[PDB]
Amino acid sequence: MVQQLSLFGSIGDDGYDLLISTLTTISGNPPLLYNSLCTVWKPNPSYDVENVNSRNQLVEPNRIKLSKEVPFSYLIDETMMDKPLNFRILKSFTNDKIPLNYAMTRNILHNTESCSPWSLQISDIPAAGNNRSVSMQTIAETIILSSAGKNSSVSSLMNGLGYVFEFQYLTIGVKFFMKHGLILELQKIWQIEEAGNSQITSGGFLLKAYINVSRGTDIDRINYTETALMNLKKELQGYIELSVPDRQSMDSRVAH
Amino acid sequence: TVMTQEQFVKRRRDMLEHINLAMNESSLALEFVSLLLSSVKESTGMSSMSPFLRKVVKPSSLNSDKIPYVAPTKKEYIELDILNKGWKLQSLNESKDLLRASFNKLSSILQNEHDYWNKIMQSISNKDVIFKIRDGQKLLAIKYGYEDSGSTYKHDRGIANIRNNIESQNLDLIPHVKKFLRVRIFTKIESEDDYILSGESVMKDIRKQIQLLKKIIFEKELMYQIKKECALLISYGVSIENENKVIIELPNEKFEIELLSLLPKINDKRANLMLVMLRLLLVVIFKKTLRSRISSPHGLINLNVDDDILIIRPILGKVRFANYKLLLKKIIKDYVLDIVPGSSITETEVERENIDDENITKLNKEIRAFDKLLNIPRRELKINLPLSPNLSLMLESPNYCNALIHIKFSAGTAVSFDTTFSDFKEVEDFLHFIVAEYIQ
Amino acid sequence: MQPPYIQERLKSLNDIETQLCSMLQEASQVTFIFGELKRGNESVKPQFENHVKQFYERLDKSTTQLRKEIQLLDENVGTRLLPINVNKKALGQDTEKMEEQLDLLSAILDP
Amino acid sequence: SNQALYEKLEQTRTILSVKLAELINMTTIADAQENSELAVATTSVMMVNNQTMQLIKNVQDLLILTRSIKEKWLLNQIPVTRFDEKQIEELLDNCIETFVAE
Amino acid sequence: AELPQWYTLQSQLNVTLSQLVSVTSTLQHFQETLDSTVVYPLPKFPTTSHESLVTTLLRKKNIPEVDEWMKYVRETSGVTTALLKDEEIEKLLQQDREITNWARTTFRNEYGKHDFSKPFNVDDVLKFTFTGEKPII
Repeated sequence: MVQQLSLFGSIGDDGYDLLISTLTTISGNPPLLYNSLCTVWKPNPSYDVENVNSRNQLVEPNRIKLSKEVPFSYLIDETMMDKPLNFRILKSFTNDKIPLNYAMTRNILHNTESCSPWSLQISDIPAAGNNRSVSMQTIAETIILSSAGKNSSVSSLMNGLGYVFEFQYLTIGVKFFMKHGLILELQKIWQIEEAGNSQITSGGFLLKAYINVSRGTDIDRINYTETALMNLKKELQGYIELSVPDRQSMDSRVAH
Repeated sequence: TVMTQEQFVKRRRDMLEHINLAMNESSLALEFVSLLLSSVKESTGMSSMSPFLRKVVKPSSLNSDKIPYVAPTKKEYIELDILNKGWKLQSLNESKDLLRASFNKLSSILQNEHDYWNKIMQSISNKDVIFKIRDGQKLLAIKYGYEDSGSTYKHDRGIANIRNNIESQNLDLIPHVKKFLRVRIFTKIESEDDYILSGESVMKDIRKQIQLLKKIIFEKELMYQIKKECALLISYGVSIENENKVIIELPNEKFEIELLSLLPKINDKRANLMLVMLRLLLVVIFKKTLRSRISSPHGLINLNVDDDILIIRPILGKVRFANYKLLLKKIIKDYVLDIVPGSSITETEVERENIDDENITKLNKEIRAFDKLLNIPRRELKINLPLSPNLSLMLESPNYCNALIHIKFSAGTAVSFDTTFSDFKEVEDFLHFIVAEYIQ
Repeated sequence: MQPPYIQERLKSLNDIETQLCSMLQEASQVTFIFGELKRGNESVKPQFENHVKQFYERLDKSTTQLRKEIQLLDENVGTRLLPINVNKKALGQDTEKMEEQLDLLSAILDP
Repeated sequence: SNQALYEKLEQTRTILSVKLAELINMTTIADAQENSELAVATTSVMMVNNQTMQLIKNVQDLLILTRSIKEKWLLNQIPVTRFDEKQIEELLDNCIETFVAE
Repeated sequence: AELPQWYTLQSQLNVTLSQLVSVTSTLQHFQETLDSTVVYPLPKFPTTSHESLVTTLLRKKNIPEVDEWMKYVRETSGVTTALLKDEEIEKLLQQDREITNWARTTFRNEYGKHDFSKPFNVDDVLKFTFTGEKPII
């Protein structure tokens, strides 16, 4: 039952290298290029559901997401094999042009036997208590390891659990593992659609500084991670501003 | 010039007496004015009088009157004017001398500062890191420690204050003693007696000084990690003498690794080789700690002794594995080759063996470069036999300092043995039974 | 060794300190020359004019040079200076000393 | 910080421009007005103790400013193969063979 | 035995010097009616018992140090009354003030010669990330 103590921000494309150097000086760790193709599944509109659950507590339907990596050979467009996989490759990715397309993501989802590992993440709206200076969100996640059968595609498995595909996005970025377990990611996001890819983070990089805590009941750990985040904020003042994003923005519930 | 305490204290005393005289004259003027003011005010003059003046004289003790308005004459106009001209000239001369002396002293100080900054820019590279420090004076301290490059060592951080030496025309580093560790190799004479030495390793400028301090802190780190490692190897002929020297006792040799401050022998080359193996293995520890801090968010904070040090264990395992190969070859020759009417033995090396980013793949391949240095020594000795009996013995060591033998035997005249042994005396009688029961 | 821009800014600031040092020499000379022309000498009057002129032009050039030095210092806060105040880290020393022991080991193996 | 450097540099520049001119300008005689030897003495000592060494203090303060910005330029910089994998492996196995010497 | 901080000491010295200037300027503003009033003791002053006190408090003699230094600067002026006529002294002072006027207008003309951000919306991107709708542009 993890809690993400998180702050958010944004930079332009011109200040990306400056922020990379600054965070390298802060942490002592080089940035780490990463990707995660996140596929989002909403409950089936043809299925009549009940607002109640197995117990007597009434809940909203929620989009549940599946995330996994894509190999970078599938993101290299046969023109940049020579440059190594580092933070410098994110300057080329500014427009909507991404080699990973809707046909190949559909091929990945439909597995056209055994399936690749996935991470199933379910997240509610962040906490409404206006006394925490950082955004606290609750995420429950499993690791889907393998699959088999004549109906082994992960999309049809999600249909069997009752969720249909809604949208998917590929995020590519660099992260820092700085002092005392704070993960700061800096990423671009593209939405993968049959009509064509679209750069959601248009002309800039999105910043997410988060800490994962296994027990959100541990108030001492919550306060320690929060004051680590504010220490990072104080260290980053003057250059970039860290602020709490909207809970309506971070809510993943299905509206009706 | 040079200024001394006695000249300082006489200047202190004379300026104290001059300020005393100035205060005395100003107070005398003030009390004259207040005693005259009490003639017509009687209240505010009493505030500025002295207590002594109030004790001696009463207020309204003085009176003054208007003598007629007089215009001063041109003779005293020109006398005051020529006084003004001369005294302004004297003040101009004093200002000239003060400005000249200040320019000379400030020129000397700025030549010293220009030499200091030229030394800084010819001395310091951009790779080096400098920070300000107090004592309250500002000083530049260069950080040469390995703690941000893989080391986990809170006992002594690498900080050196940079100071200017005009006499040496350079910059000197003050650590906020020179001790290098060298290795003694002791061999044994063929009389079961005390060991005798047979080889040992060998023992200004800004870059040389930075490299020297980095070498001292690195080699102190090496001895501290070796001393921490040696506590778990006490049962394998490894001991610590005086917390700065370790001793490795071998059935044929003897290694003394001592850290201390301050002719061609046979084993000098081996001494230098194993010394640079020690240094490279500590570099491998630093790279593994860096790889942990890159692959995990929490990162490695402290090193486990049995899992993550591995300095003397790989080299000691390799020399003990060579000795175990010698003993296994002797046992095979005595109990198999001397029994059968002619056979041969061959040796084979058997081997058994996402996160794509430039830095982590460099770390992975740059650890796998010394993977062969850090791996378990493993070797299979297979012996051919007249016909179809086949025999092999794979010698291996899971912990670096022990020995295990996995023996594989088969025959066509049937049985199949795949057994494991922890010592050599068991292998002796097992090979004897194999060659007495099936080969012969 | 150091970047040539850092070298140029160091030499410019050292030149600035040199002009500010000779500022006091020029002021001393101006007060001196005013001294003898108040004593009564008149042949040194163009020297007085030239010394005051060179004092003021030295002040102007040094102050404008320092002004554009501060301008460059504030301008380069994003190009080649840290936008925040933080102590840097020592990196790569493990790789460099790995390289030097590889060089030493290769030297001992191959004479 | 840089606004303070702006203000200090501008104020020191203006007072250096005015100060020596005032130092020599007050060396005048009129029947501004000095009708007493006390006025003469006070103006003459305030020359040395108010104009000359305020020029000294202004030059020294600007020199402190130049050293501060020089130190800032030195400190606040941003920080900016020969051996290949088979070569390390070959050199290491040769080194191990020579070290064992069997 | 231990000196105060030099900035504070210099500030105190500057205040002392400025107050000396202020008392000199006040006395200059009252130059008349101060040379025009002479002061005598009254009978109720104890004069037999404290003649030294009344003469010390009413002395107009200043110290031999300051008188010898004024005589020194009078001698080092380079011109004196003892061997020059008053008309020559007056014309020398007139040409002297002319030279000072030239110097100050030279200062005047020399001084007059020189001069004295958001690429996108974090909320919109995260609302896409959790719901799927495009950011509004």
